[PDB]
Amino acid sequence: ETVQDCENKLPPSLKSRLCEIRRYEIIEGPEMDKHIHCVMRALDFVYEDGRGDYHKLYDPLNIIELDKRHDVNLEKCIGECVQVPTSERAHVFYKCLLKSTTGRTFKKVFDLMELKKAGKVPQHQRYTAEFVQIMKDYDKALNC
Ligand SMILES: NCCc1c[nH]c2ccccc12
Repeated sequence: ETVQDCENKLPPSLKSRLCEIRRYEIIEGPEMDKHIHCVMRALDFVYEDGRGDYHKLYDPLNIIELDKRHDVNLEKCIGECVQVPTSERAHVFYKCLLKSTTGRTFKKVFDLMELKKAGKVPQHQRYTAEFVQIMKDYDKALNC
């Protein structure tokens, strides 16, 4: 199951707001809670109960932007998400990470993984100027 599959599956109050979502803008409520769980699982960033996986993010974050703060932000955000209910957990992880100083680099790792899993860029693809354009054109095909 891919991010595209999760998007295909959006109910219709959320799908008119696709581009907001795909800009990493925060949207609340339990429809969003279950989209973001779907996508975080599709990208292999959270466990089944929806808890952030430290080890899926630590190395990828640090390769792009080497920074001690990724450890700190990961521990904080996992700590938060564990304390909310499972319906809400992956979304809370996602929201926390985006708000932290790791947000910048998280969006890059997230973009890269999305397009790697979509077969659109090679598995060793780095966050290059070319890649930024590939992402923009990919979004444009989606009306974003
Ligand atoms: N290329 C980023 C697309 C994106 C950002 N946040 C999302 C949340 C749900 C699904 C896609 C996204």
